Amino acid sequence: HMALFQCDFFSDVLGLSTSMTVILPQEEHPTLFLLHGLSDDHTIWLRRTSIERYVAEMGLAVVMPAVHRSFYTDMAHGLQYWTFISEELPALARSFFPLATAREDTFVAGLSMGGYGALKLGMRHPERFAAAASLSGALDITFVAEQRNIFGDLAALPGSDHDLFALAERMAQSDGPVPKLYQCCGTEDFLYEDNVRFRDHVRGLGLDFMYEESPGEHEWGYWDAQIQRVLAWLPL
Amino acid sequence: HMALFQCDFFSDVLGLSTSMTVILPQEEHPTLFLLHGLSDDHTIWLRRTSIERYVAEMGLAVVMPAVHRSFYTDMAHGLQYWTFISEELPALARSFFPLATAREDTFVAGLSMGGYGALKLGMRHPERFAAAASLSGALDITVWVAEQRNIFGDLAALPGSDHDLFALAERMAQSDGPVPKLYQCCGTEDFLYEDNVRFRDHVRGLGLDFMYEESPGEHEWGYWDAQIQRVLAWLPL
Amino acid sequence: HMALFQCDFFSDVLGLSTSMTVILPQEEHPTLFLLHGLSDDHTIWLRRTSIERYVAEMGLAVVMPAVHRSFYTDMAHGLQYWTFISEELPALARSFFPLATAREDTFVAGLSMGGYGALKLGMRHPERFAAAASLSGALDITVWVAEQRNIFGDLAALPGSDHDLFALAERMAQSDGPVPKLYQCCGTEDFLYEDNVRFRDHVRGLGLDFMYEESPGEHEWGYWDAQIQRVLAWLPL
Amino acid sequence: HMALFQCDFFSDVLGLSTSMTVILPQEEHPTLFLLHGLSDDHTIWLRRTSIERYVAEMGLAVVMPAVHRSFYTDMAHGLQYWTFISEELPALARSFFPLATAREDTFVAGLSMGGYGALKLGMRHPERFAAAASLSGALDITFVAEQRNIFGDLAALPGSDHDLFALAERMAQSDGPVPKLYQCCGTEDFLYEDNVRFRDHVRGLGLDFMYEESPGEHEWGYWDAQIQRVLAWLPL
Repeated sequence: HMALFQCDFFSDVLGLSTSMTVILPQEEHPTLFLLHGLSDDHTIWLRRTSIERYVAEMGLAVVMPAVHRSFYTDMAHGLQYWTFISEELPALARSFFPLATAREDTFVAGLSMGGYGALKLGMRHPERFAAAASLSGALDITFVAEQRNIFGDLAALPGSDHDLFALAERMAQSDGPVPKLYQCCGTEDFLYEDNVRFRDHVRGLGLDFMYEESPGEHEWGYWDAQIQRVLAWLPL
Repeated sequence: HMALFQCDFFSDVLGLSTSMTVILPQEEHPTLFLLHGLSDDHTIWLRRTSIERYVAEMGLAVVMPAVHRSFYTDMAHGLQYWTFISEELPALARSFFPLATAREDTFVAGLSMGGYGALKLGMRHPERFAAAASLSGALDITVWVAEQRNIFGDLAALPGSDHDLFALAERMAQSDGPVPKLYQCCGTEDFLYEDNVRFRDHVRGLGLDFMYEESPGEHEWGYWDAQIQRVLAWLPL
Repeated sequence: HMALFQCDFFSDVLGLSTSMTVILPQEEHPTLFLLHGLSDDHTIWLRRTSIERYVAEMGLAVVMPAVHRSFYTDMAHGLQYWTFISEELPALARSFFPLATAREDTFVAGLSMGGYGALKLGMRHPERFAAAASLSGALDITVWVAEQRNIFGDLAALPGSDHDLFALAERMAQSDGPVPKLYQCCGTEDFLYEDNVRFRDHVRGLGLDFMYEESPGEHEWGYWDAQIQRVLAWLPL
Repeated sequence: HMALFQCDFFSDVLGLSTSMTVILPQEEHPTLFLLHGLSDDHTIWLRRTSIERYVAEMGLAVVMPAVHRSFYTDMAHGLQYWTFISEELPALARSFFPLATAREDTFVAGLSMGGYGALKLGMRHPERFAAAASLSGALDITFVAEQRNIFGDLAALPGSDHDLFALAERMAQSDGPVPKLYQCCGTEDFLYEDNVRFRDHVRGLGLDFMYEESPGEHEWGYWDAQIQRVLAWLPL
């Protein structure tokens, strides 16, 4: 059985009462941090997929937080959602629940915006994640007012620590352990062309990298199917 | 977009504070009452299937209540879960939410125990349901024995009783009044498969029109996640 | 009995899936929109007070939404939380639940940030609210500085603007149209006490009829739990 | 800050998916198991009192489970709610959350039916609880169909292991550590006379026992006030 937790807690980093959904195996569980997309909250994975069922025999906890429309970024005009997602949230989840801390037992995945977030986490903090997966990700954040609120000076984005293309090259230069990477996209997604460009870039860097594509749009039926393939791929 | 409601309310019939999950289309919606199985609560359909996504374009509300381990029965030793499910619960849902009341806009479906409950509702109150569907249903109800006695009372009196779907089907076969659209499915490896085949053969021999489907499967949520999509397409919506 | 609803719904104005808590009397209910403070969400009123009990005999619904750290403002750098709170949210609540629309049956109240929001609603839309109440409100809005800029834009342009409750009060004092019942309270040890005294003196000098109350207290929920009972008794219900 | 958890989990003892509400201090917390009354569920304490606020500075976790209309009893015709509340539930809560196991850090309290339940737990398992409190308790369960479903043969109740009057005498004969006991009741409660009888009985047994009464009915305003006094009395 999986136990389901709707958690209403305080974030000191955000200065905000907020929520997350956690599923735990019932008797230091390896943990998948599962990130939502643009306009989503912490409830969408549970509602629009059968994620709880898919993990049921894996001995795997899943943590599903909320980051509003932040692109997992410490916003130029907004709250500190990167510091939240990369530092405070995992700490809070580990303080509440019997979750692993070891890199080998820690994974991250997300769709769209959360695919960007997952790869950013894996590549900025390779020492914290064994695997990072993007589903139909917004993988090129280079460039309107909302984007400026998130990133600030848009012209400063290429080559920055926000730029997954540059982050991938930096991670590939590490000599320490780095996460395995997974990327998928539906071939009719508006983000498909960005995905192809990222794939062609990241696959030449000597990384442990898996790409998949098939018919699909920016749509939950596609992610319900694909998340099962991500789960099978996790180095659990 | 569908709006999701976790509802904590009081049941006068049960004398108990309890809960249900409701999903509503966002702008008198036709409503599917979607019943849980044995050991489940009002959260299982949302958790183990993508039901909210499956209904998203249908203009269909879904009401998922809890009845504990009652088999949708006014228990001989327990609470009045049949009066709750058949009378109070739909009234409460309609009082809270912009839900239809008309027979033509009212449907019920369930797995296991809830498949029994759905067909019981459809055959006891055919005037209230346009359609009733059972998925891997516990369709023959004739520590575990003690629990059955708590639910049904004298077990020897069950055959032919108003609890017995086989008897209810005989009533329906002779009815001149409204008969709901009726659906039955089961996985061929389910422990309840034999009971399902016996119920199917019974209703078919009576002339009672059912859509019957079977395919490989056990008593598990992968099968119901797939099958509920077929039930949704089949609803006379 | 009151029924409790945790509602997860989509806001088109915000472009965001979000949540609210609603309590409904169990059988077009008059409705109190009850606003949270700075750093709070839609759950705090239920958790830190006995609001559900306090309204239980009033035939009054309560809607408790979330606006993050927005000060109920269409942010210069952020989302449109004023259009959300003043337009979309009441519409959504009324679409989901059997809530009144009439001015005479519509009230708003809030603490801190939400007291500012309540009085902003009452004074910008006096035709929509029979009453507006502020509890320990942040009634003068003229890292923290950067956040204020994200909310309000050019801070130097705030005095006299449509964000400025002092200016809105001047409009109301000259209005021939409907004016809501208005309430203001604050604990005498609250950091916001001085701002509250300045707002009180301003509106009193204008002739704008407020019930004003003060007593020992800080910016904390014990005080609001006590004071919300007085606000409830004061509502023109 | 307190973090709030709505927990939907499976009970093997009950054979049932069920729920509880838990509040945790935010950074082995001592834990108060806080029991609901007749017709209540696991949500009523949070809704009708300010319990979360009252415990906010205490370093105290609160666990609020659901037992339906069972009187915290392994029912003669029903489910095993005593085995659930006394064995499975605390184990599950301790498996999910960072809660203490030590007797010295474990307390129980409840209103009505849950006051009966709390004292039954304290007196049947003195080795597990440092303190047990009843608020407007249904403290005399001696004797309709529902009562028979709960207790079975009603004539067998006097002197039984269901009978708090007898349990109190048995606990007072223990030589090992036993919980401090608290009892209160509103003077206009229908249960007042039963409470006076229990008080007069239990206060002559050499126990650590505190009684309080004041005007009140079987009503949440009274319990909102009284639970604060219980919290101050806990040997925390």
